[PDB]
Amino acid sequence: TRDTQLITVDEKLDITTITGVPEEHIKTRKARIFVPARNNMQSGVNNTKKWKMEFDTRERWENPLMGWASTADPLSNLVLTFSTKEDAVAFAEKNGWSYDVEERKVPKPKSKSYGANFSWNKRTRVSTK
Amino acid sequence: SNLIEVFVDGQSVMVEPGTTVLQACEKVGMQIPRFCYHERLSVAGNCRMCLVEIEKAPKVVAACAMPVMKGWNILTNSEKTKKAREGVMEFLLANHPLDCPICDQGGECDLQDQSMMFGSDRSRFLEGKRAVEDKNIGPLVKTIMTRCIQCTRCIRFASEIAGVDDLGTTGRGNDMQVGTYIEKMFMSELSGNIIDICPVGALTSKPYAFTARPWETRKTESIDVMDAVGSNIVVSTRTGEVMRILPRMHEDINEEWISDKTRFAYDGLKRQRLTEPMVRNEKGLLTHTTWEDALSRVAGMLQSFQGNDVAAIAGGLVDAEALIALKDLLNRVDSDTLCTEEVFPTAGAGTDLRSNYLLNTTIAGVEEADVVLLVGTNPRFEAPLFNARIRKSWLHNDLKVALIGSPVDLTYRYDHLGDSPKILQDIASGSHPFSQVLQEAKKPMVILGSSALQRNDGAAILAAVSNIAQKIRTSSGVTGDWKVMNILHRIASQVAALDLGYKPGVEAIQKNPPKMLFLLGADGGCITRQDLPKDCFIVYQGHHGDVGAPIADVILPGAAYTEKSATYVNTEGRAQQTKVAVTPPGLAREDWKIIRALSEIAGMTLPYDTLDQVRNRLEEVSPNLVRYDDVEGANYFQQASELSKLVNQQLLADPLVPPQLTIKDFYMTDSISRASQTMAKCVKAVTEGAH
Amino acid sequence: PTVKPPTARKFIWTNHKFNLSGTPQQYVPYSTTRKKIQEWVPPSTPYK
Amino acid sequence: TRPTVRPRNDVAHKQLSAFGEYVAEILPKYVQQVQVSCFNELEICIHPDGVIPVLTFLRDHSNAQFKSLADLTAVDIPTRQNRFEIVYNLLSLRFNSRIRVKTYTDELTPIESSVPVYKAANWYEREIWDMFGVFFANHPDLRRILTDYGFEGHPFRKDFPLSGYVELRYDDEVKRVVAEPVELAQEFRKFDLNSPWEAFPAYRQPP
Amino acid sequence: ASTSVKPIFSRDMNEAKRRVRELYRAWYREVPNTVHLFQLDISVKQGRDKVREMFKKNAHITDPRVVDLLVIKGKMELEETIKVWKQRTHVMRFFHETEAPRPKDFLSKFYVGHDP
Amino acid sequence: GVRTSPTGEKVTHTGQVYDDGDYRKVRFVGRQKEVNENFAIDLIAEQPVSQVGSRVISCDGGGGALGHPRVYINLDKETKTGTCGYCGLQFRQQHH
Amino acid sequence: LGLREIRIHLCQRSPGSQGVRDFIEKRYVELKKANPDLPILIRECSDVQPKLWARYAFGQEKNVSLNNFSADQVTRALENVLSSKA
Ligand code: SF4
Ligand code: SF4
Ligand code: FES
Ligand SMILES: [K+]
Ligand SMILES: [Zn+2]
Repeated sequence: TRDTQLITVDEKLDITTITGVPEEHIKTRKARIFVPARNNMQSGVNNTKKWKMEFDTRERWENPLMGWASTADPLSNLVLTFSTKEDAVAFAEKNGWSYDVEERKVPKPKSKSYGANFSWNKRTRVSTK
Repeated sequence: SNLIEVFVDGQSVMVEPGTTVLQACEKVGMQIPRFCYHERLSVAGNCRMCLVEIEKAPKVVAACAMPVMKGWNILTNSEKTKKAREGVMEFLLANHPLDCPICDQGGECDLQDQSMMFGSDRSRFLEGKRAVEDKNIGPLVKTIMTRCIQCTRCIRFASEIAGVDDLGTTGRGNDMQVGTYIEKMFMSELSGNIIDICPVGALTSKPYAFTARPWETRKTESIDVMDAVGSNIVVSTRTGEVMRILPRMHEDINEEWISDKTRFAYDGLKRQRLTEPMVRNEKGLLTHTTWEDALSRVAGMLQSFQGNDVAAIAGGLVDAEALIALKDLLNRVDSDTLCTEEVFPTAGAGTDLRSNYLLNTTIAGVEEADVVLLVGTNPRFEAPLFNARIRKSWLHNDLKVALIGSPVDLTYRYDHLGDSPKILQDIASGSHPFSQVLQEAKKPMVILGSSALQRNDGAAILAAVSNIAQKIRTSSGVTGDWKVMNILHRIASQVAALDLGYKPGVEAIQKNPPKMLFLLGADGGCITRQDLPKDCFIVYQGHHGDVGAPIADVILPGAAYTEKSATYVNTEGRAQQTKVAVTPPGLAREDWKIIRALSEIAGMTLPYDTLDQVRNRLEEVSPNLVRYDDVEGANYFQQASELSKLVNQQLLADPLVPPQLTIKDFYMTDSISRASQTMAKCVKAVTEGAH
Repeated sequence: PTVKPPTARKFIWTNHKFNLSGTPQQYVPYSTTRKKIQEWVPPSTPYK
Repeated sequence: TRPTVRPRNDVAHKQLSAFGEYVAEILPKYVQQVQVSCFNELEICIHPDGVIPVLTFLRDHSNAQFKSLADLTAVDIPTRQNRFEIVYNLLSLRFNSRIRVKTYTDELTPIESSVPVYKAANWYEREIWDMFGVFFANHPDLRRILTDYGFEGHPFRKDFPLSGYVELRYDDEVKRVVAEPVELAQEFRKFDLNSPWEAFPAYRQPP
Repeated sequence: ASTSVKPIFSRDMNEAKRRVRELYRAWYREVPNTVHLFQLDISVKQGRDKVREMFKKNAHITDPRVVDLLVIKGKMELEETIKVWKQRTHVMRFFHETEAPRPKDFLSKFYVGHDP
Repeated sequence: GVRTSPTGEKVTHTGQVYDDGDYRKVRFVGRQKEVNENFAIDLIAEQPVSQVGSRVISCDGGGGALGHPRVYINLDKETKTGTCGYCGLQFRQQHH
Repeated sequence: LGLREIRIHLCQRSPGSQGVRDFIEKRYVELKKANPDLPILIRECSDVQPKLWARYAFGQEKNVSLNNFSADQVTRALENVLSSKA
């Protein structure tokens, strides 16, 4: 294989000290790892394919001059994308973020029958089309 | 071995018989375009947007309705399919109005998006367009029917899901119109859902009109607290303000629906809010103060009272973290008078066994039942999404439903056995003919409403219903794993309080009136100052000034369910948590942090300083409270029934009357909804009228 | 404009203004929206 | 041909494919994947140990002669175990052709400096170190090049916030510019723009 | 295995620790020049205590590669100071002189806002 | 139009006005509160209703491509006018 | 100073809770008869180690692990709690 002499390191991978993040935004943050829910206003499912990581929402207040929404949270907009739940968890662990994982919610397969609309003796008979 | 082999663009997929072409493409991750098809509605096949080419078949088929046949190769991207989509999209847009800038659907419109992905990029329609009159169907759903594409989703939803047959089509051809023909309001507890299913801007939220565009909103996935179903929701916020509530799919709870109160009562969060601590001044009036001063006043009283001199009542919207914090604080002055407004009989097992106060069959288990007996409940209004599940099973599983109580309109036909509670005696003994139907049933389900347990004879009713359930379950007919006895709760905080060892009801407080009363969001008015010693020191903690706050000595502004990460347990015993969508207003604070801060001032510091720590505390009291999205089964029905028969209590003669008889009683049932201006318009509409 | 005058509108300023910065007529920004959260107003009478 | 559709060049596509196989046959020890894009760009994906050998061969071999290092950059992909993709874009004036060589690394694995092969790489690797935090072994002078002195973090990482963590102002009490945690009078507004409908079937991924 | 990795400079923590102590000595001797050269208003004692505080906060590391990068970054920081690429503002940014002390107890945080 | 609050501050066409105890009105001392005095709600109401002889009429706001997207307005209801969603002009069917 | 509340945590299926499950099925009803006004909260949750919690006056709590206990050991563990205050 390699000509480069490797070493053995059994430490858990932790990069908190070399990321430059302030202490406040490592230990007091909660990361949420989830697959986004489908926007119920539309039938397209293409935004439910990937895993996302977001952070706990913090205060927003009104700017005295204009009424704009101010924030002191540097992570308020950070959203990361991941192929699998395991990739998202691995990223959160090595960055030292506490996290919750929410299992993916796949719609269950349905039994669809057009003929059922015209049942002779069942309640599925439609009164209109 | 019943699966057949079909191909999607040449890739083999094995599907069960009856699978449609559209469902076969789903299995390989290909989403066929659609407008009329909805997987939770009856197939319609009228929009023709799902047309697809079958290899070697000269005619395109409607993928949403065509059953796939063995060996078929579905070409989802052939020129023939693409030309069919372009042709259909062209017809849809010919008469559609140029409304996108003024239409609320813009930015989350399936017509816009499928036009971009599957339609042409230009128009060759050189005529004038159709224009249609608008229909008024109430104060929740705005109609701009010139945008309607006649997909009939709303008609099929109203008929099949909501059980209302007010929507139809009138006329013929290009002038065919969706509506009610006469002037009629589509007032149903599930009406707001026709906004979501409508693919276009024809049906939109009237309260939401013009306020935001979809791309600019932030989505906070959360839980509903308007009832005990625990509907999953998305809270849309923009620049720190709540904008709307949308459903979030959960197959085992609300599917993809929510009730109108869940959808539209959020505007009550902007009114009558408690934003600053308040104390009584020398003139006996509530005046704003600091957190330091308000807590010092409360801490001083708490340090001078012990035992039965201290008590607490928890209202219907309190979270588990706040409940456990208050219980721990009152336990540290050796007080056990931790009460809830909602009664649940303490006779027999009481709250010792979870199975005694849960919906043991679970919401999704209704679809497996073959008989349902409803007792003293109007599920249509107490748990609208649970009632929709019953109608779904009534529709598709031919479920038999019987009701003991007032004959309310459940949106499906049922068997009314009467309203006297003595019928429960007949069914148990076998005298009643319906007793035989339960014995026949393989999977009977008996549901007792928490509202029926507010009667002074609630222990007798629960014993009677449990006697019916146990005579059935421990006998031939039902498997060992099928659970028959169910309680249907209507209060979001009730099950968590029971899990934590609270006393249900305020009988304990009435027996031994206290000198210091904590009202934790308690706005039912069950205990007023006429029931307390003249000098009672009342502390109200909550988010709305309503019933509890006016009579308090100290007001501590807490947060609403949109403003905290809090645990709620639904009627099945499933623990779920909200997420912060916006922070609490003004000086309001997370509710468990108020109690934790109070304990530090009082010299009784609780042993948790973070949310995770107070949740570790929840695990020590009831481990299921931190098992989020899991339903933990509860056993020992026989033991509960043995303790239930020890004391025989006599049923009262008065018939079972649900607190909610008509839709007008549905809209306002808690502090948030009572402050909602939208809910007030709904009450006016159903009472006065459209005028 | 003596040859091709501008189209007349009722809302067009009849009196043009020069740059008002640094004077008492200067523009001062402010939020044009109304208060969003209404706070509860306690009753003006003692409990009892 | 179609006036709005970019025309394909099949001769260049075949030439680049044949040369890609040529490279993979000569350096099997390092080449992991070779691909040619539909707009005719050749990418050689290699094991990170092959940086110096592969780049040296491409520069000096008679049938390659990629004398010019057009650009050297990195890409951060948090979902990968080796989140950092290192991209070398090379130009051959002799054969009027371009090639892209890619490798990978994580936060703790050094990459070998290519300054011996291309002296152009000196500042490009300082920029990668500064912006991504990738260390380059045996670099003559590796240090920040674009960020402020003492700046903490690597701002082109996908998990570094757009507005950073600190901001500057002049403070009259201490008579100097000072750094303080970032507060924004108007928060940056995140927009969700992705359509929930698939745009490109040709790129669909297995479920 | 997946634990067989490429080192940066140190093949184990004992080699890494030597580099840490060498970096610490270099910083320790630089502080008097830095205070003089940048005409800082802090004492040499304050500067050296700040150096010790920075080393202590990373005392819990057990991965030699992480320690290697900490030393690499620490040496870049030292070079910026010695060569006077930094200005006095950059040196004084370690001391947060204009930042008010944020409360640390539960009650004090409770009174001011919503953050834990 | 432009009315005034009890404190003397003008009310904007969006209804904005600092209340009595709002310190933020200090920003207007020695300066002024910019208010636009042509309230569009009052101006559109002055316009007369167009009488047309058909069930459906179209509006593009006038000026062709200088107006708004062309929309078609149904005039079947006789208890109200048809209003243009873009420019607010009103139409009424004559006779029928 | 006396006992205020009893909580029994256990799993529905794990063998480590088999004795606790036996105690409930055989003896809980009799235990509740003798102690009519004592809360005895039985809370089942999958994959938890069984435990007995006793809450005494002024919020003091003791927990006893019941892992792999027999029904009789559970009885004696409950007897000590009911008898000895804390
Ligand atoms: S329904 Fe869709 S396409 Fe029609 S006007 Fe509204 S946003 Fe535009
Ligand atoms: S109103 Fe909406 S849901 Fe109903 S038929 Fe028209 S487009 Fe379909
Ligand atoms: S989705 Fe199949 S015809 Fe409408
Ligand atoms: K809609
Ligand atoms: Zn117009």
